[PDB]
Amino acid sequence: DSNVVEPTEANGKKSHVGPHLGSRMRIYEYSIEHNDAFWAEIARRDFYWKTTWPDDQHVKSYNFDKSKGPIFVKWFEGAVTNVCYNALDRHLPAHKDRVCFYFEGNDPSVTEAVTYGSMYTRVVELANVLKYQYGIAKGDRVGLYLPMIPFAAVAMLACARIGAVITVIFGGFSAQALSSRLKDAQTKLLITADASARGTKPIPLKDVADEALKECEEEGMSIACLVAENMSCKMKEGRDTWYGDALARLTPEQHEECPVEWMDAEDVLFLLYTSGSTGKPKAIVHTTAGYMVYASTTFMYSFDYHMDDVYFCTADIGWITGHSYVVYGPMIHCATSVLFEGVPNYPDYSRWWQLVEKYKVSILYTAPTAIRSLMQAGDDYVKVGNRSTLRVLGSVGEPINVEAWKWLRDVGGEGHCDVSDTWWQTETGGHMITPMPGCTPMKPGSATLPFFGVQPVILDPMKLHEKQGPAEGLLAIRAPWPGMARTIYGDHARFEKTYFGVDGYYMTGDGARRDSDGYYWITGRVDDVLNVSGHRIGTSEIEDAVNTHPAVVESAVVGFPHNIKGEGIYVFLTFRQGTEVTPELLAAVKATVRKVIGPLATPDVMQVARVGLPKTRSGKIVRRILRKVSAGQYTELGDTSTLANPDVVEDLIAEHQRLCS
Ligand SMILES: Nc1ncnc2c1ncn2[C@@H]1O[C@H](COP(=O)(O)O)[C@@H](O)[C@H]1O
Ligand SMILES: [Cl-]
Repeated sequence: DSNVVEPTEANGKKSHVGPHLGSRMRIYEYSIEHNDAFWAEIARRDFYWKTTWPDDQHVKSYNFDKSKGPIFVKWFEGAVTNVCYNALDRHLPAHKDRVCFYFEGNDPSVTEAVTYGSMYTRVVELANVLKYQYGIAKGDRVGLYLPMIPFAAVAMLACARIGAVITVIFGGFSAQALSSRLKDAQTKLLITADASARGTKPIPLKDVADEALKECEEEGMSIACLVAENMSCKMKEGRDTWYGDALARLTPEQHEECPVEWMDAEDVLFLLYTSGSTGKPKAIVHTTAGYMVYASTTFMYSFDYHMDDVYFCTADIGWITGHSYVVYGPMIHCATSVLFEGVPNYPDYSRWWQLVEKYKVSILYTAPTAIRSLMQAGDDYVKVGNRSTLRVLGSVGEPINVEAWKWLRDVGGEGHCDVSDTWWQTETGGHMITPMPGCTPMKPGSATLPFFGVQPVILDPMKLHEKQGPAEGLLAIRAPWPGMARTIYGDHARFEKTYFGVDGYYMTGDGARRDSDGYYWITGRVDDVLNVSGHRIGTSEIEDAVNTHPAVVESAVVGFPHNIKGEGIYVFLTFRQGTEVTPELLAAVKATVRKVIGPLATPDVMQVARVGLPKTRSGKIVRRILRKVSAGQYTELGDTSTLANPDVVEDLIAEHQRLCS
């Protein structure tokens, strides 16, 4: 069609796959019909195994059909490996002088080029601190509450080295949100830093961790804390240790060697707390062999990473993108990457382009919310940067519309880049539907074709049968892939209910359209999870937080279209009778949400429902009406006949118009 953008000739010549779509389709066909042999060949070619699996013809066992028994997936059972060894040791000594991370702080005077050789030293030191000073054993859980600094990667890899299970808590979560994750994961140890900075905003980390640890102790836990020096904290005697002091306890040889814990294929690698449609965030569990292979193989092909490329992903390790596509995937393929602690607008909106030109970045993986913010700020901030080295631009985490896609390619990338809009989720471990540079014609707004080994389908929402050819409906995956999450920590029943409700399929929770070229167009979540600036958050978590303010009776949270964030957070709420409502009181309710969850959950609009929320006669809030009001779609309010209090509708519209929103 006329909306197709051809891959660049240069990227076709460079591609690991080939210069034409036929090259990709040749491998894809093999990856489906010889699925086991394909993954066995990739696994053997691209990774170190202490022990290999016994049969190339049979590297997966699984059940996707609840009627036949428990849902499960296993990949490479019988194999033995280690993620840290594949990310680091095996690249030495050959690549000891290769830069692993070009680190830059929020402050542009803070920089460091960290080689693979230096990463090895840093990781063996920390691994020995964990083993010998903290007694961290295989399978123990370790919480990370860290900024995007080299130590964050060191910490993830040291835990992998000794077979500990990490759970990374995004540094923007509050103390209450951190404490909840440490309690649910039963962490023995929290690794944090003194502090960070984001633009002009100080980011307390250890001071926040102090309140989280106090809450955990009141609950009967005992959690030690190791604190990296990044930027004078109150350190609790016996509980808290500065990393410099822990390092001083090491013997000389503990700076040089640390034994690798050789892991079985299905040993747990990390727990990542993720918001769902109902209830509190649940920990998605990823194991070792399948996830290692999948994250790294998607990194290689979706970005066409070669050794002469320099890579920059703008995502935080607190989310799956930073796990798969900042630390694990890139280092396993010996990438040279940019590691950036700061924000795109500090000191000003040229900052990311200054990084691109300084480090000769050729592959940039970022998010549509960031792109849309750069678009609003003006093209002069981009055009002062030399972007000649860019050849691949990637987008993750939300739909991108045609205007932002075109701006990314033709302004940001000067019209000499391919764009990889990658669709995937925390639960899928790595990319699932994505272009590949040089071989895949792009349609702006489409994720295009499935990754090797991936079989998506479109299910009819009513019959729940597959639809063939051009079709719209529920996006599902009909067969296993190595990167799939294996369970929800402590709740396999919820895992089966949420993702395997239709026998034979992994259900994504997204809607999608497949077109006549087999390209997929993801249309968004079909449940009650919001996508706020790329971050998924459940409406009921925000509602509960709002309801903890003592003046609040009732609240309902819905998403609404937002020209930068994609989806904003809209709060309808009612206060107790006789409350005097001021900008300050609404500010206090907002601050309560930021105390309970964190700034990522800040309401964008708070509308006071003078007469109450629209409810049925059984007392259930009719959220459909609230979604339509918050979006300004007054003609599509829908049925009011089931409301017990139909008189509230007029006020809700009039207020919304007043706020505008
Ligand atoms: N490329 C994309 N296009 C559209 N939506 C996306 C894309 N990538 C991720 N998403 C959305 O983000 C969700 C995954 O969020 P997360 O688990 O944080 O990665 C998906 O279920 C989609 O709703
Ligand atoms: Cl859920």
